[PDB]
Amino acid sequence: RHCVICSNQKAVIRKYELNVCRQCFRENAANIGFSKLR
Amino acid sequence: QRVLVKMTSRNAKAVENVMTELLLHARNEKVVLRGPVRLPTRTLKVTTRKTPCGNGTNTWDTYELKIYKRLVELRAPTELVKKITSFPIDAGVDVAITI
Amino acid sequence: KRSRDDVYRFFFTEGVISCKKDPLGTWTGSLGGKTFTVPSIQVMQLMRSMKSRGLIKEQFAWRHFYWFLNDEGVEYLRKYLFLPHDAVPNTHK
Amino acid sequence: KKRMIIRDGVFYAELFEFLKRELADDGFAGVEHRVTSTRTEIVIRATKTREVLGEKGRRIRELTACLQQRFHYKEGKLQLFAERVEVRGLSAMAQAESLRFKLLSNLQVRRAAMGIIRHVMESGAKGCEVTVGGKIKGQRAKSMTFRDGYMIKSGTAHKNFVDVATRHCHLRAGTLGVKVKIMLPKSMQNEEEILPDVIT
Amino acid sequence: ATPENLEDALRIVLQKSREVNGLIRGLSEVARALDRRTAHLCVLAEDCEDEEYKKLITALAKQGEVDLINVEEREKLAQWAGLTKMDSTGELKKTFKCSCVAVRDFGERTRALEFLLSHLR
Amino acid sequence: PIHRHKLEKMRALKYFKVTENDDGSFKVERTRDECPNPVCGAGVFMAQHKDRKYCGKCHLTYAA
RNA sequence: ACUCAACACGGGGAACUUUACCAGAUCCGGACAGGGUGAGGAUUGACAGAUUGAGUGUUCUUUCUCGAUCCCCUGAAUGGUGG
Repeated sequence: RHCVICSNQKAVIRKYELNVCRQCFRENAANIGFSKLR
Repeated sequence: QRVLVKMTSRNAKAVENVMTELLLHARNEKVVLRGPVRLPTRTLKVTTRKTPCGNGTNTWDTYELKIYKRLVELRAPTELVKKITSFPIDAGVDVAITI
Repeated sequence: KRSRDDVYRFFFTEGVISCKKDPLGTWTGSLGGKTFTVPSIQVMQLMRSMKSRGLIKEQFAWRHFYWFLNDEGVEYLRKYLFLPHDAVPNTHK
Repeated sequence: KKRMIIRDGVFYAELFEFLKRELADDGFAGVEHRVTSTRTEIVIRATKTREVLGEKGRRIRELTACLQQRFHYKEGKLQLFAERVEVRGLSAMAQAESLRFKLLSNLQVRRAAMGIIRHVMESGAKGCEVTVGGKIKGQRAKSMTFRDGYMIKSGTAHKNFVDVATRHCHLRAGTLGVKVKIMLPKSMQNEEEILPDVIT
Repeated sequence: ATPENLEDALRIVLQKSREVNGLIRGLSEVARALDRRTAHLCVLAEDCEDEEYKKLITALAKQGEVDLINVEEREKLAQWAGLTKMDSTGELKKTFKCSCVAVRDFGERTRALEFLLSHLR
Repeated sequence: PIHRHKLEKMRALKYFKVTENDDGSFKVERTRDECPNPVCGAGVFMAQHKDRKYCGKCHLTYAA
């Protein structure tokens, strides 16, 4: 497909649960409310 | 018919301030209150590669959300429901329903 | 192009301006309610031309552009229209 | 719902990023938002609330207007407020900004960091840390540590207490990194994992 | 009105029309436009020597009953309109010599003055 | 030293399409051939090419 | 990328897209006119004809549609999956 927070279209696009945050990796680009505890 | 209130939120201790506290106002005060126990809590689980390159040990993560759906039931308020749903303002993603 | 005419109006009585960066057209505005139809690329070009003259101030987040019109920018804009004004930002409030 | 929570995440992200870039060196802590039913308060945490507002009032309505024009919001469904955060010391991001300013002014790393440390540890903080990696030489990528009081990285509980900030400074020869932590003296879980007390 | 206030009140609406979008400029642009009568006044430079220019534009203006006024020169006309590019010595950098300027708009005291003429019709 | 496509064209009109129909005794008529049913009015005129005519702006099939 | 901390790894199950690379064409993004061309300009858009894989309107001829932004010379520039 294509991405909306980059225009790269490569370095892999997440479209799981209707979000993109893997053309800007979510570890760097957090505050989506996710956490790791386990 | 009978009006129900589902409150859906990411976080506990937002919904708590809604159900327990602000249902006291509707408890026998203007309508009758039938408490069940709230609906099953979904997880949204996502799996993200830590490494930004092909050299690591090919590591991954487990990220999880809680989805709290807090259901309590009433017996047919009409026009009174305006009060009920104006009570919480205390957090974002507090949404309420009327049948 | 006659396209650029519409965007010369779009600066005025809309305050801060906003655009998305795309190589393919799409209407930049929403708030103004003017409902000009222009490709985004053209809009961007004009925003940039008069950014280079120090008239406009640029700010940017993610992929989106938001262009604020400075005191200087306002002054220029009023003359280019002819139409004097009480300064675009401060009229709205 | 599933989608609600995600989209709320998106909104917060975009908002937070816009401000944290383009409005800076005001002692910006962050933002917080909540609904009041068909209106969203969106308070803006700053040490200096005057720049947030503007003395011509242009700033606050610019920032409202940018949000409106993006998301199709209108007045009376959207609002922006200011909030006075006392003690810039207890805000990671705020200290981070002031430190960044010192470094871009081309002042000494040591002297700069010592300012932050003095400020923080005066207000009664448990500890702080300033880890400035990057150039200071050439030819290294040298890392300098400054560590003060005490700080925990144990458990997952630490993350709640300790707020953190990472920022960049951009100088000749290239990037300089900056990081600030600061363990608060006041818990945000109201919990400690050490010292059993005896009430006498 | 005074003879001053004729050429002057002519000049002001020209100046205004230029700096807003109230003016039409250009040969084939004006002619075609007078036919649908966007213009509500015209000004016609007699110094333009072009064949059947000075003739026919009066006719076309009468045919649609758009007011027309005639002036001495296209140079004079151009710099009444206001156009003049300023070098540091105050000597003009470039001069357009403008013909074919038909004006849609009018101010109030020009409209008043225009009914003191009533030319062409 | 070849740049292939793109060059200066210098083309189109001079003072041609000078005015509408000349007048002041009777009307004498245009330079070219008429356009029936334009949508931009009859100030547009049609090509002479292959016994076909064509409107370069309203894009009609009409012939002579 | 190359003992381990290479080698169903670069969320990399890629055919046109993605694309670095190859076979060809195009754009202005070269913005910014401060030194020049307004009308009729190097132009915007255009049927046919031609151009060429591409009746595609880039181009060239024809003729039409033209804002004068596009266009001319320098400086300046921005963009990049280039090291």
